[PDB]
Amino acid sequence: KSIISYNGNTIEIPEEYTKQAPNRDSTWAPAQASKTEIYKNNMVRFEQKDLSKQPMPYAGIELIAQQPVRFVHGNTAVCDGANHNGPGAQGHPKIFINVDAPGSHACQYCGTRYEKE
Amino acid sequence: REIRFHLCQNGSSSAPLRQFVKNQIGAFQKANPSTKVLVREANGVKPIVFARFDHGHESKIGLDVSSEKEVAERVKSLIE
Amino acid sequence: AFRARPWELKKTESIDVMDAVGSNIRIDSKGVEVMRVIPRVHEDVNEEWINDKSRFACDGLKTQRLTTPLIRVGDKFVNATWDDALSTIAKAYQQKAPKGDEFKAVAGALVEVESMVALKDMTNALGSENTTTDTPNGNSAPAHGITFRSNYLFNSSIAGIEDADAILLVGTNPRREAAVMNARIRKAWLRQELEIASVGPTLDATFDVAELGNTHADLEKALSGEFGEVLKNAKNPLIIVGSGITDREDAGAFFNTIGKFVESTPSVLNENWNGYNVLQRSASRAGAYDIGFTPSDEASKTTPKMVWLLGADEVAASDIPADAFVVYQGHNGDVGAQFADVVLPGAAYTEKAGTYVNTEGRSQISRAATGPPGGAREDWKILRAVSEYLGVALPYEDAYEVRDRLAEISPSLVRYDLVEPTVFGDVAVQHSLVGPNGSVTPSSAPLTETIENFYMTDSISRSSPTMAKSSIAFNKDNKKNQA
Amino acid sequence: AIIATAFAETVKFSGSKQELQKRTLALYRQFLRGAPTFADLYEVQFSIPTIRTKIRQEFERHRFVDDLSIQNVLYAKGHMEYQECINFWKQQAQFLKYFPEEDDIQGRHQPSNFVDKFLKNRA
Amino acid sequence: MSQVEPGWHFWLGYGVDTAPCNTPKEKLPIRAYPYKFQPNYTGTPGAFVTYNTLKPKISAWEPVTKQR
Amino acid sequence: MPTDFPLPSQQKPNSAVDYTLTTLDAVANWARQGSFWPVTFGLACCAVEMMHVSAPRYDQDRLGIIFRASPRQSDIMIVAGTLTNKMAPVLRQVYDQMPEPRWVISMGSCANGGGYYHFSYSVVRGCDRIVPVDVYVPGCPPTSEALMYGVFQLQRKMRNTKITRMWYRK
Amino acid sequence: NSFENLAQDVNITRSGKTLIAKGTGGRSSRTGYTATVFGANGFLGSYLTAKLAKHGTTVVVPYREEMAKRHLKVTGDLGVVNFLEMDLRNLESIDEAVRHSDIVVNLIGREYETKNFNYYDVHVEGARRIAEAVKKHNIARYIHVSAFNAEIDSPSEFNHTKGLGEQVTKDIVPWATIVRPAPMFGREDKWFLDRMARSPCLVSANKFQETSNPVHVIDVAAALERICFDDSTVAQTFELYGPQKFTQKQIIDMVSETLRKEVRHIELPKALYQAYTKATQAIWWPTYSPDQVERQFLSQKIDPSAKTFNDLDLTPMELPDLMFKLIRPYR
Ligand SMILES: NC(=O)C1=CN([C@@H]2O[C@H](COP(=O)(O)OP(=O)(O)OC[C@H]3O[C@@H](n4cnc5c(N)ncnc54)[C@H](OP(=O)(O)O)[C@@H]3O)[C@@H](O)[C@H]2O)C=CC1
Ligand code: SF4
Ligand SMILES: [Zn+2]
Repeated sequence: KSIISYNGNTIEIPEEYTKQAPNRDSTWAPAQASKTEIYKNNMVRFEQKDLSKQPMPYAGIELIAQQPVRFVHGNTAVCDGANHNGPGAQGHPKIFINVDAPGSHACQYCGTRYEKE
Repeated sequence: REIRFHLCQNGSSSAPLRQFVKNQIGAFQKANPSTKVLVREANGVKPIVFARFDHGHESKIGLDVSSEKEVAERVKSLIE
Repeated sequence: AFRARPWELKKTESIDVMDAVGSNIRIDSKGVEVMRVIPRVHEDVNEEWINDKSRFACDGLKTQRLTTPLIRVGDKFVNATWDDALSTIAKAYQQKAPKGDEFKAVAGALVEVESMVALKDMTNALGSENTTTDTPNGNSAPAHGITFRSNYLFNSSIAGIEDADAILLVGTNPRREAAVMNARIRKAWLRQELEIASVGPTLDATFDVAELGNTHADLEKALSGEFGEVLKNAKNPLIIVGSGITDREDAGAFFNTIGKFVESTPSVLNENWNGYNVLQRSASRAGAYDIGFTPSDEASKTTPKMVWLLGADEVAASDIPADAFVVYQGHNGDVGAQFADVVLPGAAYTEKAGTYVNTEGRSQISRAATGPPGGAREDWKILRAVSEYLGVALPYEDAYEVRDRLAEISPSLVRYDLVEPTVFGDVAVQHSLVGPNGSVTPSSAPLTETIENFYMTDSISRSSPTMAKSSIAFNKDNKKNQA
Repeated sequence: AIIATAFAETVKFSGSKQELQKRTLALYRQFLRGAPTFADLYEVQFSIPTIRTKIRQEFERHRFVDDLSIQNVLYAKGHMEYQECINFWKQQAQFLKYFPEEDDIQGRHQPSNFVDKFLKNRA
Repeated sequence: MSQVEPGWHFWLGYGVDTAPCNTPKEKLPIRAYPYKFQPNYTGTPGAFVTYNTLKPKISAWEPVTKQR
Repeated sequence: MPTDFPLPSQQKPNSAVDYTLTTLDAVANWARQGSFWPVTFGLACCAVEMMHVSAPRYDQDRLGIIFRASPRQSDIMIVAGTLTNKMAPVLRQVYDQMPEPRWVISMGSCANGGGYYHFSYSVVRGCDRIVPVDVYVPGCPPTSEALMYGVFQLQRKMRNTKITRMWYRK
Repeated sequence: NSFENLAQDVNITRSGKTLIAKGTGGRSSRTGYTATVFGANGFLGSYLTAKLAKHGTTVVVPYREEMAKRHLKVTGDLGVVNFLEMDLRNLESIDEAVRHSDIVVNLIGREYETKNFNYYDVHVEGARRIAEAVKKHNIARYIHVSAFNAEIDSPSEFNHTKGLGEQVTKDIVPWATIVRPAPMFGREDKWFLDRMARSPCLVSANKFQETSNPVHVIDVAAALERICFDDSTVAQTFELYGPQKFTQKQIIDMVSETLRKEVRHIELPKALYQAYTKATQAIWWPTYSPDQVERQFLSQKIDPSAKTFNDLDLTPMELPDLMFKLIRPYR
């Protein structure tokens, strides 16, 4: 909440906005730059301004983790992420996944994890 | 305080200096155990002595000179 | 892994450090950070290969850097005005007043030749040649001649190792120190028919070693045992010496045996090559030994009052006096910055127009890939102003005037990257013999390993987290074991 | 486009150094004659002899060129800038390019020694 | 303008025959999160502000002294 | 004086004086909103779109916009098209001879931050460096719908001008 | 493009914040000083934050009106100039506007009373209200400005209250740096040349013999910025006077010799002079003040114990050198 503004003075934003996301409070990159660094950087152009109507764009690392890990009967899985309603070519391109190791395996585009069974 | 000099490893115009450091170092290091020598070479130079004193101030002389004792004349001159 | 992408990159041909060979590399940089390094091809020095530690070292080059000068308050550093640091240096100089043999100047492993010129100029215009290396047993001369460049260089060619016959290592792991050399060794050993001996630490080579002992008496037994015949027999052998024996105080008799043998055998000491071959752990102590970076016998005695750190991470609390003025000048935060009174952010090997000398003796330009970040500056430019706040007037202000001053110290360092041989073989070996003759009494100290770990040295492998996680995975692990 | 503008000449290359020198002398006379017109036209803050002591020192910059033909391109560029200033073609913003040093006294800490270069790492 | 819902905003500028109340749910893009609809807040203190998403390139060194 | 006082973005009329001043302000801002006279500055690919607003699909006369191409009668200026080094003093001079309740709007993507010519040599890197621009109209063919929307954005700013309420110094 | 602003590159401020001016000093560069200028839409403030943002110090601009705030955007790059609204009344806006400011100045001085502000309001009370929060936030290099002839004494209530504000700035956050400039002249100054440029009457008292030495405004701004950043300015009163003392007859004759016109002269005494200025307060556009009457009998009382232009290596210009430029378009 109260973070030091390089002078001992503290700036005070609510805990609803000391967040990486509405889905996650913690960072997910080595150079993610948490919001606690960001308001610490330029609150200069943040004063007299609303805190609500910025993006908060629902970060993906929480949403991908609660998708069900699918199962594949054979050996090599295929991932597209393409819909079967959309008349076109969407989704990520047709890469294949070897699933042999113990544990699931995320398709490196879509992040859906597959398991051999 | 220090001293250095430089030859060219080609056998031209540094040969009396070359034989000077072939022979006279075993006497000159014992003659001056306080100060320090060092030798380097760069495939063509003018043969030249640079010595540094008890200030950091240095002095120099260029050795287009005849024989080993003719080197030693300039060296003894350059020390004082 | 995914940080940039090879059309975004600015490429810059330059030189590797933290390696005795000084391999010809290329820096890939986005423009602020340093993305990666890739070995540009060169025939002699690396044959288009590069050390592992040389490869992944860019992580510490961007994570723990000194970005501003920090002055000690007393158990606390605060950063301060760039004037205030150097003015504190001049003020505490007026307080302490080292009038001679009390201004310790120590440089480190990855430090510039061009910077150490400024160092030596400053110290001896100051009036004290307390000018010592970082190494333990560096507080004297390194038990051999600073004269006769052959005493501290690699006298055969690295290309001559293809023509090598039968050699022996002492006190070293050349798999660790200069792994590029080990690549050359294994290529030679597979190609021709060779014989290697190894005296000292028991190492795991890629090739076939033949151990002889762990004592200088065992060494002296081995020289007169069978290889006095072999090295006399051998056509183009050599004999190879690591720098870790410089740590041992019994180095001189350790030289006096081997300095006799090169003198005794004319096969190892002929005209067109010289068999005495030594290495360093750094890319710079060879260049420092070109500078004349050695204390005197008189300068080895007095405990200083004003210690000058220039890199030089591996000092201890024992190596430093109590009340000493210990201003660090470096690039990142290591042990050397931890003891300090004032730290000075100097640029690392990337950001500056460096000049380096390997163990072969190649003077090579390090083209600057980027600017010094934050508030770091170039090193010799800092030493110029440090002179100015004292009475010392350095006669230069540019780079070209430094290049002429460097030409004054040795013209072989402005004549870049061209290896000359030494016409002084026998006189050089004899003068290496006469100095430490007799006065060194060799004990039975076992020839232990020079370094603790490979991937933890030189203030960057400790700075980089990737070499911390490299270090943990690499000791006798069940995935790193063989059987 | 048969006909030229008012002061524009057909470009022609003098074969001798002396004929070039004659043209440059006439040219400096043309600048020096048209100089009080410029302070009216470009509405400048300062005085006419400052214009004149610039027009002198700009030719002092190129007094010591050896070649005939490099002085020929130099003369042609000078004649074109005369052609611009004698009309309304440059504007006073573009006219005041020629006095950066006059309009503002530089500022505090103009670096002179090594140290003032060094403390701002040569600006 | 831009106070309208997107799937309508298409149809207001005549992108579709079928307004989104009559589209099949197969053409509904399935989402795993709720929706908020910020229209635009230009000049209003709810205006968008920018910042670089990532930290500075080179982290500094923290002062850790060492009493000898 | 009170230590707490409502911000002028947050204040409401409570005195009958304030009702009078607010309605008078509304009349002044309203005549400023309806009658609306820009000046034809447009010069490049960003000027045909200015004429496309005058076209009979997206009319501006029904908005009251009309191009009195004479900067002394102009309320605002629409910087449109790219902006070169060679022109820019003329842009400053045209800004100079405008009456005081003025604005200027940056139609076109070259007109703010250089646009497609951000790295050219003879170009001003957006008309920020010359005149103080209050609304940008993005779009490299900045859409007639978008240009009109920029005008409506500016007219909302005109509704919040508060020329009368500031005599009470709120 | 060089930093002619600073002395150096790396500056820790007095409050302990680290500031590193990266880049080469131009408009695109950044210096690092977060500055705040109260009342920056005023005539000193435009020239002030122009030079202050010329080297890319981040200038927090508090404004009062939404129209006059706009023509200060052009002197800064992205993020350099910023804007936020405030009243002198609402203390939370003062509190907000100075939270990250390294340095801060207040050129708030109004020569006439409104029906909502008097001299006691906007000189001694509001300055207390703002520098209280300066003391609350440990803001470095606080600068306060007062006028010339800023006494404790009566005869100009303006000048009576300016010294009161000085004493309040000396009282709380007591190291605050006080500057008193001379009369000022610039292109469209407030009441000193444009009032003398066109005037249907040109009447004032004293028979035109009050004495001062006016300073060109850009010299005041350069002087202020050269104050802003170094040491050896803290808690020091600053007389900033022009090179040579003038009289009003001398000034007006120097104006009229370049105009080559008959500037009118009436110079009627004080009694009928006062009551006409009494009735002008009810008019919303600003007129000559009934308390500006009193300063006409006053002159430049220079304190000898202060620090001049030559403290900070500056020589301002002389008014006779500038007279052709400034009232040129009235020819
Ligand atoms: N020759 C001279 O004129 C002399 C003047 N001074 C002082 O220098 C400073 C600047 O000089 P000058 O440019 O001529 O005068 P200004 O035009 O700057 O004075 C008015 C400025 O201060 C603001 N101001 C006044 N009262 C308030 C208030 N309640 N709330 C918010 N802002 C207020 C004004 O706000 P807004 O922008 O909305 O109008 C405006 O910015 C002044 O303080 C002046 O007293 C000192 C010596 C000589
Ligand atoms: S906005 Fe587009 S069409 Fe207009 S000037 Fe820029 S690039 Fe050209
Ligand atoms: Zn996928």
